[PDB]
Amino acid sequence: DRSSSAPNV
Amino acid sequence: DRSSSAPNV
Amino acid sequence: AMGSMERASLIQKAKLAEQAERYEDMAAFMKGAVEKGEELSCEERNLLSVAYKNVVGGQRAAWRVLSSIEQKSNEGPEVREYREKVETELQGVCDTVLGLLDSHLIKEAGDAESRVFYLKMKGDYYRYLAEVATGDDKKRIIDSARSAYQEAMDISKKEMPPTNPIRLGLALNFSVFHYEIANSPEEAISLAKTTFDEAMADLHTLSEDSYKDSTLIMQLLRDNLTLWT
Amino acid sequence: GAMGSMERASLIQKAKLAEQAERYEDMAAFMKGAVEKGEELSCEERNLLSVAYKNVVGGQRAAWRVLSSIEQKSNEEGSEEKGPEVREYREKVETELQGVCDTVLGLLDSHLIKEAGDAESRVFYLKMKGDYYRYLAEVATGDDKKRIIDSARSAYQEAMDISKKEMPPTNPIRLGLALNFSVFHYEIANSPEEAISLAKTTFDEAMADLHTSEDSYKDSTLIMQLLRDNLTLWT
Ligand SMILES: *CC(=O)NCC1CCN(S(=O)(=O)c2ccc(I)cc2)CC1
Ligand SMILES: *CC(=O)NCC1CCN(S(=O)(=O)c2ccc(I)cc2)CC1
Ligand SMILES: [Cl-]
Ligand SMILES: [Cl-]
Ligand SMILES: [Mg+2]
Ligand SMILES: [Mg+2]
Ligand SMILES: [Mg+2]
Ligand SMILES: [Mg+2]
Ligand SMILES: [Mg+2]
Ligand SMILES: [Mg+2]
Ligand SMILES: [Mg+2]
Repeated sequence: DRSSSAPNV
Repeated sequence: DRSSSAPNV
Repeated sequence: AMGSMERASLIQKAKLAEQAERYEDMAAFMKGAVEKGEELSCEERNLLSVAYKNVVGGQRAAWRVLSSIEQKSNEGPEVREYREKVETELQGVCDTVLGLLDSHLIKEAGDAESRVFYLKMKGDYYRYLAEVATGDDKKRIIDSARSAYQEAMDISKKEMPPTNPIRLGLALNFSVFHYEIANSPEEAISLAKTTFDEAMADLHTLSEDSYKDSTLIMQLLRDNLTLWT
Repeated sequence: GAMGSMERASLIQKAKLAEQAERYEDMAAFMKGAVEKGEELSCEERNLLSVAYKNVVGGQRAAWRVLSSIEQKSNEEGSEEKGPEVREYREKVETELQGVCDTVLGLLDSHLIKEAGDAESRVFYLKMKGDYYRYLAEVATGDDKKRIIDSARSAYQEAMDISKKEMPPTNPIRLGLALNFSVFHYEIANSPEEAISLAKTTFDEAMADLHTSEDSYKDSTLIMQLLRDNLTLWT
């Protein structure tokens, strides 16, 4: 996996 | 519901 | 500069764009390939169809959202203006596809399968124009869709088995036209039921490479029939 | 088209319509026009600007990754005859991606960062500058890459410095910033030790103050979960 960044809220 | 047409194959 | 690329390179790039889910690019590549002036293979027809159906599919979904909001609002000018902008872009794409069908793809020669496929596609894209049309132009557009589908039907019935996937997809879409566009539920249901029954009666003759596709269309006929009755 | 003469309120309304229609390129253009009216953005409006451009660049990044993988697999196989088309198409997508990033960075520099009143919005825009330099860094090669990485780092560090002075550790903006800076460390700057320690400190300090608004709870706890997920992946 790639790292997770901040999503759309 | 809308009728279904031919999908992408 | 599509025209400066070799045909093989345009096809390769259409396949890459498909993998990347870049359907506008995929369609542009396939339009360039069509413009090279050779017939398309089955695989290549599928690339052309997938690309443009994805593009117009997005436009149609957006139009339906905006139209719904517009109608609820009516029950400022912004939603009308924006719905009109999306509508104009959708019409543009439909016109591009119809232009290519007329200028390059539809011909008196070639196998029945390809002739019916392209006539079906002409019917489809006139049907997409009809979804958004209001007025006198609407009647002309509907007549154009009907004419294309009917010619395709006539060829398919003479030249192709009842369980052929192109014949099936055409009949499914023409039944949708009857129901959703032409205010003809009786004809929609009758066509779908006749299509389903005649296809099932000859399914034992269908080649294995078409089985998955034909059975999917037959399921959609069944599901529409359930919805309509 | 010509958005300079359009009512700001109309541009925001159209951005919201475009969002409902999943027309993110249009949404982004509407929000660019709204920014260019020259007023500060509200919260809702920052969210619209963010959602729009993140969806556009998100699509481009995903496509770029597919193409880069195909390119590399092709080149590795090393057949005398394959590779030029996928390289050229990857370059086309890359150019489009860079163009969107440059647009966002231009708006931050010309209109948004200088003009922000409060610390919260300044941190949000500096974070965004870090993120779009980070997206440029994903596709950059050579010496340009080093400059781009430095620019991302500078923006993130400035944001971090303000956020630590001005905002509680559970603030969603502060949390989202720390999450993204940790991703920068791991994925871009090849600094896994820094990534892990920033993520662990961020998670722990947020947890310690978790008992203190329900209006931010869902957003903040979602970011904390992504910190946890990264930490599990990295260790
Ligand atoms: C051999 C061939 O001509 N190409 C594949 C075609 C593309 C799509 N059509 S269709 O639009 O008629 C259709 C049929 C069945 C299904 I499942 C989806 C689409 C078929 C031929
Ligand atoms: C009040 C406000 O300024 N606007 C909402 C913002 C948009 C998204 N950011 S963020 O990019 O920092 C982010 C944090 C948490 C989550 I869940 C998603 C995004 C926050 C402020
Ligand atoms: Cl508009
Ligand atoms: Cl290209
Ligand atoms: Mg040539
Ligand atoms: Mg109109
Ligand atoms: Mg004749
Ligand atoms: Mg005013
Ligand atoms: Mg080989
Ligand atoms: Mg480049
Ligand atoms: Mg404060």
